[PDB]
Amino acid sequence: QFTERALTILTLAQKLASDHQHPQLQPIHILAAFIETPEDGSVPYLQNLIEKGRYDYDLFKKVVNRNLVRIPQQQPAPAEITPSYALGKVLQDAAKIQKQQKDSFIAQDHILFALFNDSSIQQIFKEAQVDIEAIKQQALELRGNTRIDSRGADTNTPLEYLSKYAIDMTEQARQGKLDPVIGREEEIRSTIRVLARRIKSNPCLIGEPGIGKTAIIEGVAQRIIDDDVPTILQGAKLFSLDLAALTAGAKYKGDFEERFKGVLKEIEESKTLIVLFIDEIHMLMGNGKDDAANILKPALSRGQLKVIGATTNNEYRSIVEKDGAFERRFQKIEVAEPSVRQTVAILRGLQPKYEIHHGVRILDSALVTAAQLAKRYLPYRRLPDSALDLVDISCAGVAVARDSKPEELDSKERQLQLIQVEIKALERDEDADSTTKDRLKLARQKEASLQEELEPLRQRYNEEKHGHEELTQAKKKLDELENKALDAERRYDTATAADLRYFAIPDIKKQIEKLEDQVAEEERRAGANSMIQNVVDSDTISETAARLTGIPVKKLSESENEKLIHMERDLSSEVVGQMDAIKAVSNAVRLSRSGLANPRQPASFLFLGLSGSGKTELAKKVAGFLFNDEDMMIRVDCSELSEKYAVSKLLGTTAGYVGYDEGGFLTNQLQYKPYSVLLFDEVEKAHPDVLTVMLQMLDDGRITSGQGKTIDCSNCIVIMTS
Amino acid sequence: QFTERALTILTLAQKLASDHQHPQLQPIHILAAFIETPEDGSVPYLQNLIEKGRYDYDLFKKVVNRNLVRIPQQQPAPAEITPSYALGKVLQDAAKIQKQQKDSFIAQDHILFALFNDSSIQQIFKEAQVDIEAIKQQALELRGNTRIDSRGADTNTPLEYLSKYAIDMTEQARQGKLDPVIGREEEIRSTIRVLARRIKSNPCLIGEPGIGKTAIIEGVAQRIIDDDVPTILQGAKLFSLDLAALTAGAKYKGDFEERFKGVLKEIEESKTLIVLFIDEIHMLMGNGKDDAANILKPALSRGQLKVIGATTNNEYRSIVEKDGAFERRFQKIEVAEPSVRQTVAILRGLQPKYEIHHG
Amino acid sequence: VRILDSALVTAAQLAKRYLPYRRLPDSALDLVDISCAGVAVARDSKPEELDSKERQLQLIQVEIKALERDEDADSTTKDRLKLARQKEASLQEELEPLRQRYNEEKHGHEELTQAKKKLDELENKALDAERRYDTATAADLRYFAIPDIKKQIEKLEDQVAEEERRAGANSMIQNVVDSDT
Ligand SMILES: Nc1ncnc2c1ncn2[C@@H]1O[C@H](COP(=O)(O)OP(=O)(O)OP(O)(O)=S)[C@@H](O)[C@H]1O
Repeated sequence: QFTERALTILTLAQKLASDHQHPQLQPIHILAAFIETPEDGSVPYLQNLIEKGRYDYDLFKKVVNRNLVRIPQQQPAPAEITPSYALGKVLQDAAKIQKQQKDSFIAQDHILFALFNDSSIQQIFKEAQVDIEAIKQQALELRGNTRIDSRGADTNTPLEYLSKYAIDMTEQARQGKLDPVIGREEEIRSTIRVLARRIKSNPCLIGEPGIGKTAIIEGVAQRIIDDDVPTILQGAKLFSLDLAALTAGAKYKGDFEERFKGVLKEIEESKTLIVLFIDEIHMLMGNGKDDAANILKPALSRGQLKVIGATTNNEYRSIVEKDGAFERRFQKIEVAEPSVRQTVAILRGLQPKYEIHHGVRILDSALVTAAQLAKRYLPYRRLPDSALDLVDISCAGVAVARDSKPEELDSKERQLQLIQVEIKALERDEDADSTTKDRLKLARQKEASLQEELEPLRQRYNEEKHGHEELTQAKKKLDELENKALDAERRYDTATAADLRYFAIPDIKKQIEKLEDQVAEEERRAGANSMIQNVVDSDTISETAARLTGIPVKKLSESENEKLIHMERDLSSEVVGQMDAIKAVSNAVRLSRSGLANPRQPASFLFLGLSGSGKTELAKKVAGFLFNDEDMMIRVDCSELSEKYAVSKLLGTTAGYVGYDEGGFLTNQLQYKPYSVLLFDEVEKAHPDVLTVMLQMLDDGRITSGQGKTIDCSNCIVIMTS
Repeated sequence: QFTERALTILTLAQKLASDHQHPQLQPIHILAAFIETPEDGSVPYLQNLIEKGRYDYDLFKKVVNRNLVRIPQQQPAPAEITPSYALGKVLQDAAKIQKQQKDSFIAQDHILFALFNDSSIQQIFKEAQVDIEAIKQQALELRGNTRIDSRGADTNTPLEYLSKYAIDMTEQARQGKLDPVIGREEEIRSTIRVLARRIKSNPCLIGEPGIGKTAIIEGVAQRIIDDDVPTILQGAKLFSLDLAALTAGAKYKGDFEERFKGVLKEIEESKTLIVLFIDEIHMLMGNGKDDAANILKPALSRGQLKVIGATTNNEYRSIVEKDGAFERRFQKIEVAEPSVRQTVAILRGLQPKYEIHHG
Repeated sequence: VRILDSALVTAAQLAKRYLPYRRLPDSALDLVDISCAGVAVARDSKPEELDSKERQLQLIQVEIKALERDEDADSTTKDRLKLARQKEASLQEELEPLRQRYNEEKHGHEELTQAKKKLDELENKALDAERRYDTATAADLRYFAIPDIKKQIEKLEDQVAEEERRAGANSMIQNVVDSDT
């Protein structure tokens, strides 16, 4: 037969009769001719009959095909369509042409097997459909043993070919539709080799999200897409995926497995090298496991079936929990996060490429510092984003501050309402040539000019904004000269390697020069940029960071080292007490900023002695130097230190016991409390095993939770005192 | 006095019948039988109101539409006017003449297809058979109350679904409706960024209810409709609906989805830039958690053209706990509630209006 | 990839003793990967010489055509393009043997692997029934098939075409030192 899904392309028969109905129409026509496409029909546009399908290239058969079934006899809504003589037309011809494809039921492209003697509008080779070679032959030529679960594309073999929702690689940034990147390239490449590395080849390690590890895969794909590849790796494709029409199936199972298992089969067949990394099921499965592949691919790894993993380590270890063949098939790649130092060039590179988002210009550097300075201040975040985060945020606040150009606007909010008000009241008053107030009518001189000379400011603040528009907006185009070219070299093009490099190089630098050179100067503010139409981080961050955090204003600056000196030398001024402590303390800060100090671990320091006293300001006043929320510090009681561990600070329940809020206490705090000190009862009385445990963790300024999550920001101090 | 859109795409096809030629002639009806497509609705397409004769959603066999172009005149464009001999303007009275249905007058199928057996001159052919049907394309054209008094393309000119089952969003302001309640502008004025920002632009402010859940967007829309954006709102507009298009209904299943097919393309029709939330969390969330606008939302993150605002908080965290699954790639927060006097002031401002309502 | 492999072997025990928690031989097997990993490392596209030297020769072939058109390039101007074409030719020529050196060796080495592999087919196809006390059905095709393939082997195995570049070959160890892997 044809299929269960035959509705669509099969629906157009009564649609062909749709002029008026029909006592029946005929298998000379149907919307399956057009199928879902308005030219040649899926198959005889592309799918089956595109190249080889004989007649009806685009409008060939379908253009005039409707002549047969148009209009009824008398049909208000009596009837629609029916094959009649065509009823048995494909009946055996639907199930005959299948042979053994590794398939299930009757085929519409199987019904496309033998076509028909004459049912159609066309002359090609016969009275049958299209011309020749299509359907069962074309499909068999063009494919095999694959249609759809119980059904498929309506009338016609089926336009459906690849796995429904794909997320491109090859052609993805083939257009540069994604970005250049730097990152872990070899570090990556290392993997990427090993992505081949045979027998067990995929990475099946990775640390933790957020940073472009995705974006890696692409930069991965890059040299891959650069198609300079290990031949064994040479070809490939992925779409590293999630989800589907999946919830689509109501209450059914593996709606994935539905497309998915066929997707396997999609991928199963040959298609040369095509890489099947999906993404997250690692995170998935678990409980309420869906076994997308998780049972099957492990076997269905089968012949050369290639999927290359991405995830969080503890999340990963969260399957070290599940374990199993999660051992096998599974391999080892870390991740990292770099130094801002490392980071900037990235930060550098495409921020302009980004910038165009805001169509502004960028400042240079301290940004990044200030960003890293910032990075210190919202550190839960990934490194790179942070920029991006601030960046656009900056750019935003900028764009707010700037792109919204709300300088004149607030003026022109007030000053267009300050233009015509005071006008009519300044002309008259009782004392004219007498002296009581002799400035009386001076108040109209620049008043008439208030919004009036804001028109020059409308001019200016647009003028050199178009002096800034010329600056940025010309580039963004002129950007795409060298931009597209680098992607336009795509064939090893000397048409690209000369022409648009010419069209670049003569044009670019000149027009590059022009724009800042078309920024002359300004007397009110710096240079012809009126809004200044650029970005000063410090500024840009200040509020930002504020509107991130809190009153910087000291943090309107960094010296801190002198502050080290002075706040210290002044800790008196805020303490007046045991001074030498301050030193060692501050020395520890010097240490804290030594870093020539052993990187390991924040300072130890004293037990002080007694309580309820400067100890407490002592206890407090610390970040009063530093981070100046001494709200901060965490606490413990030696009392709380039992003779077994529950202790919910850290650890607590980790494996299989009751609750995972257990032990997060500090962590999640520490997580979002990357800087503090702790408290314990004098730290003194603490339970001995704890004392180990505490010092156990207290020692080693690099650790990870008893729940298995990184400990020791180690920058952050504790010193507890007894 | 009305239409010139539905009619403009129905009886106004005389202007499309000749660029300059045949002031009164019907060599070209239905935009002169060259226009648009059979896509959403407009232009030469499958049919005018309802046409079952030829392939649906398609203008002309071989080339799409473009039929009877360049009639037998030179440039007699504004002689006076008339299609179909002298009945062209009267062709705007035939939408109810055969009247399978579209509406009384001013319809694409109304004006042009108003001729039963007549369009301009072929016999009468765009998409149709005889008359009294108004069904084949008509229903498929979302006609049958597809007519409305707001400027639009009736039965041909527009195609509106998500657009039809829908809420104003955008215009709710330019047509005055509610006023400003001043307030958290600066917040929105902050959040104003959150709109234009590259990623995570999705702005849920999960603070106060009522006015204060409401009044925000509103003023936003105000501070939108003022149209002072550097960029986007110029080319951007907005959407919020909860069971607010077609059916909250229980008919069978997938009502959400059912509503979503609009939601699906909903922006991709790419009119302006349409980005906005309808409010609610669980609605944001879905049935328990379900995909409704939800698990599919990433595609819409992939579709961009986002949504915005939230609720009162906690269930934020709740889902944010339940998952930030996108919300991790969401970005926003809010503040909660201001104080007395400045409020009293805005109330001092808000004073007259509903008082004035009472006067 | 051939390697002398001896020390490489001995690397195991070490490498073994280095992360031996993993299953010693098959972990040692892991090395065998890691080896070819380290080789595939060396490999990438190509083995490792030009894909490295792609840093120069090809980026000097970028010098060959990168600057091909800027404002003006004729005789005396700021445009430095052409001069790379004079030199890299001979260099980029050697790529071709260098290319071959693994490739044409791989070409040969293709069969090499294939050779007894297919014997391990064919002599299994000999062994097809040899274990039933079946004999000649095998020997039938197996006649000369041993002393032809193996002869080709014998022929081709002997084939070096090095200057004498490294050993008896062209690029097989590709230049790959175990120790360094
Ligand atoms: N040189 C670079 N140019 C552009 N992007 C870069 C560069 N180096 C790193 N990236 C990353 O590209 C990323 C794009 O978004 P990402 O989400 O981080 O990709 P991803 O983070 O791996 O996906 P997840 O879920 O975030 S892990 C940014 O987060 C950057 O960290």
